[PDB]
Amino acid sequence: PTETERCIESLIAIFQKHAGRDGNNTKISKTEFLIFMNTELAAFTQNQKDPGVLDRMMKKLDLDSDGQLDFQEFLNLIGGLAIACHDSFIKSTQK
Amino acid sequence: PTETERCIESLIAIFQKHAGRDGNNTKISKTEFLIFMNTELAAFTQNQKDPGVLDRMMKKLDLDSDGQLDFQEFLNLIGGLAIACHDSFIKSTQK
Amino acid sequence: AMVSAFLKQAW
Amino acid sequence: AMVSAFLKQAW
Ligand SMILES: [Ca+2]
Ligand SMILES: [Ca+2]
Ligand SMILES: [Ca+2]
Ligand SMILES: [Ca+2]
Repeated sequence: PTETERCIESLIAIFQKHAGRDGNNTKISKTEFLIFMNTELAAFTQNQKDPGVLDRMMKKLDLDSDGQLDFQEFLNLIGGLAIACHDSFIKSTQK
Repeated sequence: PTETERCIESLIAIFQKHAGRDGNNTKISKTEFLIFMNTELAAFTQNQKDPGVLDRMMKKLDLDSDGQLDFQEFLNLIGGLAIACHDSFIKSTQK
Repeated sequence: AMVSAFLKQAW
Repeated sequence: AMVSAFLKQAW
């Protein structure tokens, strides 16, 4: 598998591992998003000290407003972070 | 780094490696997309035998229609593929 | 892995 | 890697 193939597969596995803690593995609930954010994204999470931030991220990512994140909504989180990071890498090297 | 962190970083590296063949490393041109598709995504590409398919994918992904893919447009390709793959994994296991 | 096979089947 | 540090700085 290529690196792109491997990363597509990891995305799927990470979602599934975090979405399968309760009885619905197709949705990440608020509790599961809390755990994902404090363990896969600990570094970004620990910085922020206001606990209302995750509640605000959740609402913002929950596009159909059912209170849970489905795979696609979770991908918009991954993508939003990779875009900010890529913007900083450009900013830092074409300065 | 977590698997999510590593995958965000690989996304950025893959884009940058494929976008940096010509003099613009912030955009993947048509030629570079051709190479990326025949090497990172060879398995999906080789199946299709109609060469007009990539031209049609390119047009579809090129949302601001400047003829090149920027990082975000490239992420919509990665995401569209991970979503179809996750849909097939659900279809196959909740059958 | 599973993705590479999927990609082969889908499209 | 670079991402983890970025995440620390951004937000
Ligand atoms: Ca769940
Ligand atoms: Ca939702
Ligand atoms: Ca380029
Ligand atoms: Ca474009």
